[PDB]
This record gives sequence, C-alpha cells and structure tokens, in this order.
Amino acid sequence: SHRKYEAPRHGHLGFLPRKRAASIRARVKAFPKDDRSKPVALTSFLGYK
Amino acid sequence: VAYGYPSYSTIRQLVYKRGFGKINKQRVPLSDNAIIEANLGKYGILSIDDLIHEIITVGPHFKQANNFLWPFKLSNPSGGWGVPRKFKHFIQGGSFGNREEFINKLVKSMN
Amino acid sequence: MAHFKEYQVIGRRLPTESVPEPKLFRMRIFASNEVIAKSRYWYFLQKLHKVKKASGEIVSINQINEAHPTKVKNFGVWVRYDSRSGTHNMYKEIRDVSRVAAVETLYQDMAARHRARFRSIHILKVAEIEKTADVKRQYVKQFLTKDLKFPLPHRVQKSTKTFSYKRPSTFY
Amino acid sequence: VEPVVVIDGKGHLVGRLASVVAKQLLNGQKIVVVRAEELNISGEFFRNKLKYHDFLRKATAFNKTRGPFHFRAPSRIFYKALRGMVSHKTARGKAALERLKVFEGIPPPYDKKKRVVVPQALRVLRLKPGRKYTTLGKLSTSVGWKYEDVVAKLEAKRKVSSAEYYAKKRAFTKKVASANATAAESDVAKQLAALGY
Amino acid sequence: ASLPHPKIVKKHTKKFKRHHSDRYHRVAENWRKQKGIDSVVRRRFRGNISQPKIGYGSNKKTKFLSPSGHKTFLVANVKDLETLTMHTKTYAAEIAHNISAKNRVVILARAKALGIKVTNPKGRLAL
Amino acid sequence: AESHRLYVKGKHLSYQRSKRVNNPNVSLIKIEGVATPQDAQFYLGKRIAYVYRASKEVRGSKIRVMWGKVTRTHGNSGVVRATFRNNLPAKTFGASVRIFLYPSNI
RNA sequence: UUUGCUCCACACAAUAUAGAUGGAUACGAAUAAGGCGUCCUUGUGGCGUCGCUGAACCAUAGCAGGCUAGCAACGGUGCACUUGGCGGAAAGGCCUUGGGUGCUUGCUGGCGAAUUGCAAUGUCAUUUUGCGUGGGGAUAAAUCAUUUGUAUACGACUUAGA
RNA sequence: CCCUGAAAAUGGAUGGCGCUCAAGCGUGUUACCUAUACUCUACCGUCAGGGUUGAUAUGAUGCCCUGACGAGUAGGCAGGCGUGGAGGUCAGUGACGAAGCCUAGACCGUAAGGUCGGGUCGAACGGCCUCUAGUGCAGAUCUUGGUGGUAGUAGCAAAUAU
RNA sequence: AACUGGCGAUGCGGGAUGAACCGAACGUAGAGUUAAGGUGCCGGAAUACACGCUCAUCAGACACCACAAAAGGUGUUAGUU
RNA sequence: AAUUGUUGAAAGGGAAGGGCAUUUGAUCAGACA
Ligand SMILES: [Mg+2]
Ligand SMILES: [Mg+2]
Ligand SMILES: [Mg+2]
Ligand SMILES: [Mg+2]
Ligand SMILES: [Mg+2]
Ligand SMILES: [Mg+2]
Ligand SMILES: [Mg+2]
Ligand SMILES: [Mg+2]
Ligand SMILES: [Mg+2]
Ligand SMILES: [Mg+2]
Ligand SMILES: [Mg+2]
Ligand SMILES: [Mg+2]
Ligand SMILES: [Mg+2]
Ligand SMILES: [Mg+2]
Ligand SMILES: [Mg+2]
Ligand SMILES: [Mg+2]
Ligand SMILES: [Mg+2]
Ligand SMILES: [Mg+2]
Ligand SMILES: [Mg+2]
Ligand SMILES: [Mg+2]
Ligand SMILES: [Mg+2]
Ligand SMILES: [Mg+2]
Ligand SMILES: [Mg+2]
Ligand SMILES: [Mg+2]
Ligand SMILES: [Mg+2]
Ligand SMILES: [Mg+2]
Ligand SMILES: [Mg+2]
Ligand SMILES: [Mg+2]
Ligand SMILES: [Mg+2]
Ligand SMILES: [Mg+2]
Ligand SMILES: [Mg+2]
Ligand SMILES: [Mg+2]
Ligand SMILES: [Mg+2]
Ligand SMILES: [Mg+2]
Ligand SMILES: [Mg+2]
Ligand SMILES: [Mg+2]
Ligand SMILES: [Mg+2]
Ligand SMILES: [Mg+2]
Ligand SMILES: [Mg+2]
Ligand SMILES: [Mg+2]
Ligand SMILES: [Mg+2]
Ligand SMILES: [Mg+2]
Ligand SMILES: [Mg+2]
Ligand SMILES: [Mg+2]
Ligand SMILES: [Mg+2]
Ligand SMILES: [Mg+2]
Ligand SMILES: [Mg+2]
Ligand SMILES: [Mg+2]
Ligand SMILES: [Mg+2]
Ligand SMILES: [Mg+2]
Ligand SMILES: [Mg+2]
Ligand SMILES: [Mg+2]
Ligand SMILES: [Mg+2]
Ligand SMILES: [Mg+2]
Ligand SMILES: [Mg+2]
Ligand SMILES: [Mg+2]
Ligand SMILES: [Mg+2]
Ligand SMILES: [Mg+2]
Ligand SMILES: [Mg+2]
Ligand SMILES: [Mg+2]
Ligand SMILES: [Mg+2]
Ligand SMILES: [Mg+2]
Ligand SMILES: [Mg+2]
Ligand SMILES: [Mg+2]
Ligand SMILES: [Mg+2]
Ligand SMILES: [Mg+2]
Ligand SMILES: [Mg+2]
Ligand SMILES: [Mg+2]
Ligand SMILES: [Mg+2]
Ligand SMILES: [Mg+2]
Ligand SMILES: [Mg+2]
Ligand SMILES: [Mg+2]
Ligand SMILES: [Mg+2]
Ligand SMILES: [Mg+2]
Ligand SMILES: [Mg+2]
Ligand SMILES: [Mg+2]
Ligand SMILES: [Mg+2]
Ligand SMILES: [Mg+2]
Ligand SMILES: [Mg+2]
Ligand SMILES: [Mg+2]
Ligand SMILES: [Mg+2]
Ligand SMILES: [Mg+2]
Ligand SMILES: [Mg+2]
Ligand SMILES: [Mg+2]
Ligand SMILES: [Mg+2]
Ligand SMILES: [Mg+2]
Ligand SMILES: [Mg+2]
Ligand SMILES: [Mg+2]
Ligand SMILES: [Mg+2]
Ligand SMILES: [Mg+2]
Ligand SMILES: [Mg+2]
Ligand SMILES: [Mg+2]
Ligand SMILES: [Mg+2]
Ligand SMILES: [Mg+2]
Ligand SMILES: [Mg+2]
Ligand SMILES: [Mg+2]
Ligand SMILES: [Mg+2]
Ligand SMILES: [Mg+2]
Ligand SMILES: [Mg+2]
Ligand SMILES: [Mg+2]
Ligand SMILES: [Mg+2]
Ligand SMILES: [Mg+2]
Ligand SMILES: [Mg+2]
Ligand SMILES: [Mg+2]
Ligand SMILES: [Mg+2]
Ligand SMILES: [Mg+2]
Ligand SMILES: [Mg+2]
Ligand SMILES: [Mg+2]
Ligand SMILES: [Mg+2]
Ligand SMILES: [Mg+2]
Ligand SMILES: [Mg+2]
Ligand SMILES: [Mg+2]
Ligand SMILES: [Mg+2]
Ligand SMILES: [Mg+2]
Repeated sequence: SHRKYEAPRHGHLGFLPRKRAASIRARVKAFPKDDRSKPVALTSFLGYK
Repeated sequence: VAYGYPSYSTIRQLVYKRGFGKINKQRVPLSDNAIIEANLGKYGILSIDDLIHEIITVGPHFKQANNFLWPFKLSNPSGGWGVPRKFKHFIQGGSFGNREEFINKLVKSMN
Repeated sequence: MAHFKEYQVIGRRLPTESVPEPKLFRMRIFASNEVIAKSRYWYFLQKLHKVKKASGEIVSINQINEAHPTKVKNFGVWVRYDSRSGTHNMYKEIRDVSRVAAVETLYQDMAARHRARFRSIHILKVAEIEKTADVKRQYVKQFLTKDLKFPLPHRVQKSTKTFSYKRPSTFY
Repeated sequence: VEPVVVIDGKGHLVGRLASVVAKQLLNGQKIVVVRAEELNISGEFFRNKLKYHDFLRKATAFNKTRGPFHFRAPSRIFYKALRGMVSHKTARGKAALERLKVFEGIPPPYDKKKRVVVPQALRVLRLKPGRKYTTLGKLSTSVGWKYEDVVAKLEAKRKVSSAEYYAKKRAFTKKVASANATAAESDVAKQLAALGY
Repeated sequence: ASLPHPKIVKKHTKKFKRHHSDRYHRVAENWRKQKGIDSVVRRRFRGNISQPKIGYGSNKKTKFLSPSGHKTFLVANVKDLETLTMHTKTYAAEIAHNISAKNRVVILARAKALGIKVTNPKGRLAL
Repeated sequence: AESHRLYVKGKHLSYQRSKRVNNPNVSLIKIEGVATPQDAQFYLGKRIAYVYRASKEVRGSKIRVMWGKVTRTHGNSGVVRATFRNNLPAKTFGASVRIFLYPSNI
C-alpha cells in the first residue's frame, strides 16, 4: 500500500557496511591540499586517547 | 502455381531428363524409345521426340500423350526465385500465376 | 518497381459480327518486363473505356528505345498519386538522359519524399523540355548555368582491408 | 596476419570499433586498443551524457552490488561496447576476450610499437560532415572517471619524446633516399626498374 | 576367409536408453516408449534423445553379421558344432556359456578339424 | 631459408550452422588474403591440415595432423567450406590451419 | 624433520599449449585539409613535389640451408664482452664507445645431396614442474598452547612472554 | 520524415551490444546464408504390380524383378520380445560347477530383448513345436519392508546446590 | 452464429520469447537447391550497390505483436492554387 | 538395490543430468596374413 505516515529512515547508509574495521588504526583517506610555498612539516600526528 | 508458355527447348529438356511414363503406374523412366512405342504407339508416337511433337503441338492425341507423362519433378530453382516473397502475383513482384514466356527460365533452373 | 523499359501497347475491344475492326487505342507504359506492361495497359483502359482483358485483345506490344541516349535532357514529369489522406496531382522536373532513366528516379523520389509506392502513382505525362528557362524547378536550374564547375569535397575512400597503417585523407 | 594488432583509438566510433575488434578477437587475432579516451561516439555530448545516466540508474534493487556494474574509464566503456558483441558467457567468449587489451593513453611496449587504424570505424571517414559527436574522454570524466588530466599530462610528454624519435628518423631517411640517388642510373638500378622496382 | 559381403554399415550404434533411465535409479535403461501426454520425448522436441524406429534397421545383406563376416550360432556340444560343417565361411559357432571346460576342448579341437570358427574360444581355457 | 612455408595460412572459423544449430560435418575456413569468392575458387579442392600437439608420443612423434580439403566457396567474402577426415574440434575455432598448394594446376 | 633455500650454468626427464612457422615496421595534428623536400624575412611563409591505399617497406638463394678456396670491400649482420647515456604510465626496455669473434648470396671457385623410393605436419615453438651433478649467495618465521581486554556468540581482533 | 501534445509505481530492454551521408525511414538492384520441404542416390519398413515347382540340395506363408508411399493423441488391428506352470522333443546343459548375483569388457537386434568373457557362487537348468494363466510397473496421499538428505542438527534449561 | 483453414493429436525452419501466425508437415542417411526469414558484432550470410528522406536535452528500427488520439510547429522536405 | 566407509581416476566461477559431433585420456573387437 503506502507507508501511512511518512517518517525518516533509521540510520545513515553512507556508513555501510557495519562490519568491524580492517585494523585499529583507522586510515587517513585524505590529506590537506598541498601549498608548496609554506615550509614543510607533517600534516597529521598520532597519539593515544 | 507459377505457369506460362513452354518452348520446344524446355519441353525437350524436360522429357529427356525427367520424363517418365505411367505404365500400370510404376513411374517408369523413358530411357528407351520402345518404352514409348509400346504404350503410345497405339496413337502414332513411336519415339521420344514423337512424344515431344505431340505435346508441343497439342495434336489430336494430346490427352493420352500428356497423361502418359508422369507429373514432372523439378528441383527448387537453381539461381533462386528472383522475387523476395513468392506468393504474390508475378505482376506484383512475386512468383505465381501466368508469367508466360518466362515460365521457361524458371523451369530451366528447376531442371 | 524495377529497372524500367518503355513499351507502347495497343489493344482493341474484341471484334463482333456487327463491329469488325474496332477502334485501336495505344498507351505508352513504363514498366520492367512485357507482362507487367500489358497488365498496366488493361489497368488504365478500364479507367477510360468499356473494356476489360476478358473482352479485348492486345494488338501489338513494342519496346520504345530512347532516341538520343547520350543527349542530356531536362524532363518535366506529371504525376497523380494517392497519399494517406487523399489523392493529388503533381509536376516534377528530372534531369537525365533517357525518358526511362527518369521514370526510374521519379518513382524513387515519389517514394522517398512522399512515401508513395508504385501502386499509387499514375504517370500522367513525361516530356523533354526543349528550350531552357522553361525549366521551372530550381533543383534542376542549378545545373544549367554557364561554364558550371564544382568540387566534391571531403572525399572518402573505400578501404579494402580491415586495418590501415596510414590515417586517411579526405583530400581531393 | 600479425601476432598482435595495436589500434590508435583516436578518431574511432565506439560501436564500429567494438564490432571489428570483436571479430578479430573471435577469429583468433590478438588485439590491443590504445588512447581509448580519444574515442568517438555519434551524437552530441549531452545525448551521450543522458545515455550514460540511463545506464547509470539500473542496479539490483535488493543489493546494488550484485546488479549491473557501471565503469567510468573510456576503455572500460569501450570494453563494454565490445563484450556485448561477444558470446562472453561461453568458454569460447572468455577465450576471445583474453586476446584483447584496452588502455587509456599509449603505455609501454605499445608506445614504441606501431599502432594501426580502422577505416571502417574512422569517424572522419564514417560520419557525415556536420554531424555532432562525442569524445569518450570528456564523456568519461563527466561521470566519475578520475584520471583525465594525468593521462593527458603523461601523453603530452609522450608526444614530445616521439617527435624527437620521428625527428631523428626523418633526418636519417633523408640520407637513405640520398644514398638511394647516387645508386640510381647505375646498371643495377635501371634493371630493377624494369622488373617493377 | 568369410564369404564376401558389402561394408557392414551399422546406422545407429548408440544404445537407445529409456527416458530418464539416467535420472531416477528405479527406471532401467531398457527401452520403453513414452506414452504420457506431455513428454517432450514422445513429441520429439529438438534436443531430446531419439527413439527406436524401423528406418534404423540394418541392410538385409549385412544383417546379423558380426565384425568378421559370420552369423554366430550357439553351440552346446560337438553334434551342434557339426551342423556347421559345410558352412564355415558364413557361420561362426559361439560356445554356449554353460559348456564345461573339459567339453569346450573337445569342441574347440573338432572346430579346427572341420574348419569352423569359434567365437569365444578361451572360456575356461587352462592357461 | 628463414622461410619454408609451402602452404597458405588459414583459420578455423565456425562449423556450418544456422542461427541455432551447427553442423560439425563442415568447417568454414578463412584463407589469408582471399577476399572475393572468385578469388577462392582457386583453393577449391586444395588439401588442408590442422596440425596440433599432444603429450603421448605416437608413431614416433608428439605432433598430430587432421587432414581435410576445401570443398566449396562460402558467401561473398572468400570464406571457404571444407570437410575433414574427422571433424575439427570446435575448440579449434579461431585456430590456425594450413591450406596447401596441392592438388595443383599451374 | 634426514642436507634443506636461493640466483647463473646443462643434463636427463616429465607436463603442458584458445593455437610461431620471414618481421606487431613508434611523430603529432588536420580532414572545407595535410606529408615530404627545398629557399628565406623562421611566417597562419615562398617554391617544389606526393596521395587516388600495406598491391608497401624491410627481409628472403646455400644439407632446415652441410664442407671448403679465393677476390672486391672496410660495408652488413649474429654473438658474448666493454664505453658513455636515456627511459617510472606498466619504466624492465631504447640509444651509444671500443676492441674480440662467427657469417656474409657484394663477386669468382672446388666438394656433397639420390634409396625418405610419386603425397602422408614428416617433427626445428614455448609452458611449467621434477631429479640428481657444482659456479655464485643467504641462515627465517608463522601457527597451537599460555597470555592482555582497547576485542569477541564461536572463529576472528588486540596485547604479552628466552 | 522530425518535434510538442505523451503522467506510475524493483532496475531493463528495437532480443542484446550498439548504430546517425545508419546498422534509421521509403524504394530499387544484385550477391549471399539455411528446415525434418524440393531434386538425385543409398539403405529400412509398408502397399501394390509381375515372374518362378522342372528334376538331381538347403526356406513356396518362399525366391526374383518393379513402382509408390512413411506425421500422430484417444483408439483399432498386426507382427514380435520377456515370465510361472503343462504335453512333445533336441538320448539338450551341469559338482571338471546348474540357477542366481556382480561387471563406464565383448557381439547380435530398429526395439522389447538375445548372446559370450571374467568375477562370485554352490544344484540344479535350457533351446525348439505346442498348451496354460494369479504373465511384464515409475507413478494409484498405492501395500509390507528397507534406506537417505535433514544432521552430529533441534535439542538434553520447571522442581534454589552444590 | 456462418464458410474455410488450423490447434487440439505435430514435430521441423522463421516470428528473440510463445498451442493456433509465416514457411513446411516428420522412415535412416549423403550431395545439392530453397521457403518464411535474414546477412555491423553477438550469428551462418555484401560495414553490398543506387536515389532520396530523418538529427529527436526522452529519435527510430518490420506483419499477427505486445497500442496512442484530436490539435499544433517560421525544424526541414517535396508538392498545390 | 537404495544407502554407506576406504582406495583409485576425473570434473566442478549461482544446480545436476541430456542431444549431434569431435579433441584428448583409458580400454577393447575384428581384420592382415
Ligand atoms: Mg506516502
Ligand atoms: Mg498517526
Ligand atoms: Mg580516499
Ligand atoms: Mg590517496
Ligand atoms: Mg548458390
Ligand atoms: Mg551464378
Ligand atoms: Mg531468391
Ligand atoms: Mg523477406
Ligand atoms: Mg538443376
Ligand atoms: Mg498492373
Ligand atoms: Mg480498375
Ligand atoms: Mg491511383
Ligand atoms: Mg564496398
Ligand atoms: Mg587463437
Ligand atoms: Mg544483476
Ligand atoms: Mg555485453
Ligand atoms: Mg576464441
Ligand atoms: Mg565521411
Ligand atoms: Mg543398434
Ligand atoms: Mg512409461
Ligand atoms: Mg497436450
Ligand atoms: Mg514433457
Ligand atoms: Mg559338451
Ligand atoms: Mg557369463
Ligand atoms: Mg566360461
Ligand atoms: Mg562458434
Ligand atoms: Mg553454414
Ligand atoms: Mg567425421
Ligand atoms: Mg571453442
Ligand atoms: Mg573462437
Ligand atoms: Mg588452452
Ligand atoms: Mg610514437
Ligand atoms: Mg614535424
Ligand atoms: Mg604542404
Ligand atoms: Mg617542411
Ligand atoms: Mg638567414
Ligand atoms: Mg619554418
Ligand atoms: Mg609553407
Ligand atoms: Mg612504407
Ligand atoms: Mg651460409
Ligand atoms: Mg658456392
Ligand atoms: Mg683483399
Ligand atoms: Mg671484414
Ligand atoms: Mg611506474
Ligand atoms: Mg602492459
Ligand atoms: Mg621499472
Ligand atoms: Mg664484425
Ligand atoms: Mg644467405
Ligand atoms: Mg625435423
Ligand atoms: Mg645445489
Ligand atoms: Mg636467547
Ligand atoms: Mg525521412
Ligand atoms: Mg523491476
Ligand atoms: Mg520502442
Ligand atoms: Mg538486429
Ligand atoms: Mg540500427
Ligand atoms: Mg533501405
Ligand atoms: Mg547477379
Ligand atoms: Mg555483392
Ligand atoms: Mg523443416
Ligand atoms: Mg532427411
Ligand atoms: Mg508368388
Ligand atoms: Mg506412423
Ligand atoms: Mg517385430
Ligand atoms: Mg513369447
Ligand atoms: Mg514359459
Ligand atoms: Mg528359474
Ligand atoms: Mg543367487
Ligand atoms: Mg565386481
Ligand atoms: Mg563393466
Ligand atoms: Mg555399472
Ligand atoms: Mg553391450
Ligand atoms: Mg553375437
Ligand atoms: Mg563375442
Ligand atoms: Mg566363470
Ligand atoms: Mg555359475
Ligand atoms: Mg547343497
Ligand atoms: Mg524344453
Ligand atoms: Mg505357444
Ligand atoms: Mg498380476
Ligand atoms: Mg511404466
Ligand atoms: Mg519397466
Ligand atoms: Mg515412485
Ligand atoms: Mg516400484
Ligand atoms: Mg505409467
Ligand atoms: Mg512406492
Ligand atoms: Mg518407512
Ligand atoms: Mg536420514
Ligand atoms: Mg555425538
Ligand atoms: Mg546443539
Ligand atoms: Mg526447551
Ligand atoms: Mg537456600
Ligand atoms: Mg489457417
Ligand atoms: Mg484439424
Ligand atoms: Mg483433449
Ligand atoms: Mg491435427
Ligand atoms: Mg503443425
Ligand atoms: Mg524455432
Ligand atoms: Mg518465419
Ligand atoms: Mg509468405
Ligand atoms: Mg550478444
Ligand atoms: Mg558472420
Ligand atoms: Mg528517451
Ligand atoms: Mg516530453
Ligand atoms: Mg517515461
Ligand atoms: Mg535513442
Ligand atoms: Mg500494418
Ligand atoms: Mg516479436
Ligand atoms: Mg477534437
Ligand atoms: Mg497530425
Ligand atoms: Mg510540416
Ligand atoms: Mg493538392
Ligand atoms: Mg555463486
Ligand atoms: Mg589370408
């Protein structure tokens, strides 16, 4: 038939699949655009929560 | 049917090559002049070309001379049919009915 | 309907006791073989006279060979055809080299531009246009202007193997 | 004829190349297609953009992964035009396909081999002058194909090294047809001339 | 040495095997004709097994002839083996299956004596 | 010298077929450089070999041959029908094949 | 754990093979325009030439291509070596120096070929593996169990342990 | 001819790919592809027409020539194949191995079926002419028995505790 | 309801697909020729020939058959008064 | 017999099995004389 009362979907599909991840160190899928005029230094860093 | 007007040339080449006789049925190949003579000799006709003559002229004995000949048995035309669809009249670009002088070329391809 | 020949045809109302030598009418049929040509002759006579094939006879069927087959001519053409919504007369002009080679492209033009097949056309009249400037239609008049010339650009060559090692020209 | 046939896609109408590539494949002729991004399609870019989107919408409902896969790169579009002209689910089809390679640009080996052309799919010969058509690179890039700039970078450098290559070549064949002219009018040469050579 | 005969032409060497004899055990390969009303087989749909018909029957010339050229006749003792005495170019003798070992050697022997072929000349042969 | 080929190169294209049933009794042969079916009435009645390999040695080689003959011309493009001692495999579809020069007529 | 592993060398063996049997022979771009040669004021340049198919070009003669003599050249090509350099798109291949060496049908010779009996692919590709031989080179780890809890229904994850 | 008029529910269908001086539309010209159809030949079976008792060898419902035909449910008829028992007979087979059972070994038959090798076995059994019927199975939610997949699965958790 | 032809009881070739459409009705085979239908590739078979027409920001593409209409257009085409 | 264990050979990209035909592997008859 047709819902009855429209209402939004539970959950966000752009976080699929809900599997456990490859490793504990989630990966940087991206880095800042490069400004090759600045001095050079690292663009991320690591620590422990 | 497709039909029309045979020539002596294609009456000749039909009898010679595919003409058989009805001799107590038995669809009998012609192949010797004394096959004819024994059965159409009655009415004249004592040679294969005697047959041809009595056919091609519709002479006095064309009924028994004709029916003596067992219905001919042609192949599909060699060149093909020249029409694309056959079951229209000849005049309408198909293959049936009287096409006259041309019934020959057709026959001389099916023989 | 095929590759065309012109045929004069001649028939006459089968003689009777009290009317021997009936009157003889001729047509000029535009057909492919002599068997169609006589068919058309009767098709059209029964559109004018009280005849049919059943009661008449063809007196002579004779092919007519174009008089000057290496003299380009400008042909006017007169036609009647049936459309999907009624029937109508026309006039076209065909530039070619024999009355018959024109009747060929006519039936093609009628077919391509007006979706009309053989069965729906009637060739009212084909006529060699003597003096120029009686040439009414433009797609013809183009070809009658003095010292006419014209290139054939972007020329395209029929390759005889599947692969080529050049890279074509269209030069000419 | 040849062990492998290298095809310079540039200037070739998708389906008319796919058609001839399919047939060379199935008759046992290994083929490699290059510069697939420079491939052509009849109709202006919008019609072919619209067309790819129509494709793009078809997917398995309960699971978009199992359904039709849409590939963006000018070569995979080309392989797709091909594969559907091949009985590709048969043993024989997988056979014929493995004889085929498609690339963007002209990568190594094939940049030094000679690449060949297909007149019967050559747009400049096929299409009517004045029709509008589509370049597969632009069409790919507009639906997700990533590497359009990198390829033309890599190519703009290829076509340099090759002009040099050709340059030395044309310079040398000037000597060869030079030496070839001292040898003319000799006894040898005029004899060959008689035998057609 | 067998009387001379046209090339033996078999016509359909393959065994006609019952429909779905290959699909349920219960169903022997022993030919049976499909009498049901839908059966593709009975209907001769294109790609199903074919059925036994009288066009397949062998040339009366070569019919019954084994490879050699000899219509094999079954034999239980010398008396029977003797019925072939004036016929050896035409009629091999197959020893019957229940004939003992001491009695095939009488029969084998006598075969050689008289010039008759023995088809299964090895059964219970003391080797 | 470097070359020893006394035959013309060929390819095993299809069996004879309709749209939907084939006929392994005729194979159809593509002869290199033969284009019209005028061009291909020269190879009529020539003998054809599909040569191939195997792992069991036989009469003292590991090389085998299936022998055949061109028999008629097939359609407008210089393909040729041919029949063989045994029918060619179907795996051989798009495998090479030798049309010889014999029987000859020059 | 029975002297194993690996790169180069040859030998025998096995097992393959979607299908060698002279050579996949490199500008780019245009097509209502271009390639090549040449000249100059280096241009969107003058002048010449060509296309109309690779029907080309290169190669190709020699026991499947054997054994040998010489001449004219100083050219060609095969190989293994070395000189300098280029190529990262998948470079893994290209160009160059210099000797050594094989061949050369560029030309002129000596010798051989049969009997495979009038055809029977008449065998000369390249895959991968296996076993011994000796010419270089190399001496790990992962798992079970135990263990953490940043993990977990179970497997799995994450730690820790000479 | 093209466009507008022209709005539905999984994602998708000129059969697919794809095609634009078409691989589109109308029309013309040829060439070409291939049904169990047509033509010719071979073989099988059916029907028909003829020939042939003359002994001294083997079939007279036989032998020989000849022509034409061959779809099939329900259904008719025909000619054959296989079982249990019965009369006749082959002075049939067999403890030097009957019957049975096994056998991607062999041969005959268009087929039902028939024959043989080898293995296993242990007491009986068969050809031919006749006689006879409790005479042929895939099915009937068939009868009785045996066996699988399911599956080492559901589960083996009330009654406090060891 | 009528006449015929069919399907049923019938496979074969074409119509992708399909009881009835097209073709053609079946003993076992060989060689050939064809029907209906087709011949870019899938797919055997001319990316054949010739004249036109069509460019669609939801072109179009073969009977039965898997639908579209009135009404419009200064797109272009050829005709009429 | 269904069904099962072992052993041996072989095939297996969303069933299996079948038709015509041939490659290859294994196995076999007859026929030369
Ligand atoms: Mg709602
Ligand atoms: Mg509510
Ligand atoms: Mg990323
Ligand atoms: Mg990244
Ligand atoms: Mg023909
Ligand atoms: Mg001809
Ligand atoms: Mg025809
Ligand atoms: Mg048609
Ligand atoms: Mg004929
Ligand atoms: Mg008429
Ligand atoms: Mg009228
Ligand atoms: Mg009219
Ligand atoms: Mg052409
Ligand atoms: Mg191949
Ligand atoms: Mg899917
Ligand atoms: Mg596809
Ligand atoms: Mg293949
Ligand atoms: Mg063009
Ligand atoms: Mg049989
Ligand atoms: Mg049954
Ligand atoms: Mg039914
Ligand atoms: Mg059924
Ligand atoms: Mg005995
Ligand atoms: Mg036994
Ligand atoms: Mg025994
Ligand atoms: Mg095939
Ligand atoms: Mg064919
Ligand atoms: Mg064969
Ligand atoms: Mg294959
Ligand atoms: Mg193939
Ligand atoms: Mg392979
Ligand atoms: Mg280059
Ligand atoms: Mg330049
Ligand atoms: Mg220039
Ligand atoms: Mg220049
Ligand atoms: Mg200067
Ligand atoms: Mg300059
Ligand atoms: Mg200039
Ligand atoms: Mg060249
Ligand atoms: Mg040499
Ligand atoms: Mg010499
Ligand atoms: Mg010297
Ligand atoms: Mg030297
Ligand atoms: Mg790299
Ligand atoms: Mg690569
Ligand atoms: Mg590298
Ligand atoms: Mg040297
Ligand atoms: Mg040499
Ligand atoms: Mg050799
Ligand atoms: Mg070692
Ligand atoms: Mg330690
Ligand atoms: Mg139009
Ligand atoms: Mg859906
Ligand atoms: Mg549609
Ligand atoms: Mg189509
Ligand atoms: Mg199309
Ligand atoms: Mg057309
Ligand atoms: Mg012609
Ligand atoms: Mg043609
Ligand atoms: Mg049929
Ligand atoms: Mg037949
Ligand atoms: Mg009688
Ligand atoms: Mg019947
Ligand atoms: Mg019977
Ligand atoms: Mg009985
Ligand atoms: Mg009984
Ligand atoms: Mg019993
Ligand atoms: Mg028992
Ligand atoms: Mg056993
Ligand atoms: Mg067995
Ligand atoms: Mg078994
Ligand atoms: Mg058997
Ligand atoms: Mg037997
Ligand atoms: Mg036997
Ligand atoms: Mg035994
Ligand atoms: Mg026993
Ligand atoms: Mg006992
Ligand atoms: Mg008894
Ligand atoms: Mg009885
Ligand atoms: Mg009972
Ligand atoms: Mg039953
Ligand atoms: Mg049964
Ligand atoms: Mg049951
Ligand atoms: Mg039962
Ligand atoms: Mg039943
Ligand atoms: Mg039961
Ligand atoms: Mg039970
Ligand atoms: Mg169970
Ligand atoms: Mg348990
Ligand atoms: Mg449990
Ligand atoms: Mg419970
Ligand atoms: Mg308590
Ligand atoms: Mg009807
Ligand atoms: Mg009926
Ligand atoms: Mg009913
Ligand atoms: Mg009926
Ligand atoms: Mg029917
Ligand atoms: Mg069909
Ligand atoms: Mg049809
Ligand atoms: Mg029709
Ligand atoms: Mg396809
Ligand atoms: Mg084809
Ligand atoms: Mg649309
Ligand atoms: Mg709209
Ligand atoms: Mg819509
Ligand atoms: Mg469209
Ligand atoms: Mg209509
Ligand atoms: Mg349809
Ligand atoms: Mg209205
Ligand atoms: Mg309207
Ligand atoms: Mg209008
Ligand atoms: Mg009007
Ligand atoms: Mg799967
Ligand atoms: Mg002998």
